Amino acid sequence: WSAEDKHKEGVNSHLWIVNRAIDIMSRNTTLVKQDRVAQLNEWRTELENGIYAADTENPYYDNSTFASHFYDPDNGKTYIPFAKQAKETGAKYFKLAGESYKNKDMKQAFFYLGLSLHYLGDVNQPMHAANFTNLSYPQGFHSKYENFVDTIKDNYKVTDGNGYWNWKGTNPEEWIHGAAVVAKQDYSGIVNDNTKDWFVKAAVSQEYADKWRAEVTPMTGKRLMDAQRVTAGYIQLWFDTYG
Ligand SMILES: [Zn+2]
Ligand SMILES: [Zn+2]
Ligand SMILES: [Zn+2]
Repeated sequence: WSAEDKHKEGVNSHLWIVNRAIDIMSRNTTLVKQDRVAQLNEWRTELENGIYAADTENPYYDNSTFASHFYDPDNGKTYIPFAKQAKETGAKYFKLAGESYKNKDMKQAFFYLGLSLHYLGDVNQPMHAANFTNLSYPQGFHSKYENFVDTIKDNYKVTDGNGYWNWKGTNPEEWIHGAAVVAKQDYSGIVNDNTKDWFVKAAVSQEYADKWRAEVTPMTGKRLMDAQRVTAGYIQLWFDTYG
């Protein structure tokens, strides 16, 4: 997903997902300790720095190849042979964040938490879970899709307090892997012969431009909502583990 702006949701689908996940936690009055949300907000600058750093600097964005932002659950690999993937990377920062948190280094903690949440968010993007890059056929579709997502994401907010609490075990890798599995299952709802043909025709046809966008909207809605619920449960796990 996009993360074009550091502290605004406008063109930062990642921040939006996290914010909506936090809202889910706030809406839950039965199992969530609201002081957790208070801490996330207290150290929001650092949290957001982390979410934004993933796509903008080393080592997080792997020299602009973003290799660590992909993870295919069936073979456990990213799109570049031998490169680190999103499961191990997201878990890495989940733990670093936790250790810092326990050592009372809050800025370090939430900065790393932000990074981890970013990686978890990415595996929820079907293309990231299927190693479909902006270079994959049809080339350019990946970027155009994520930009389009920002224009409609606000129409898919989860409005209840039902995050996926204890969705997977205590291992963050299981959560990242699990989210990727579901995302890959939904891949064909975004990338298929129809969307590929229409995207290509969009080059010289406004009709087809609106066509593929409409076509990928329903599944995009599903992915955004799933991403919010999973992220909410992941954050809850983090606090349960290190708090
Ligand atoms: Zn992303
Ligand atoms: Zn992407
Ligand atoms: Zn990313």
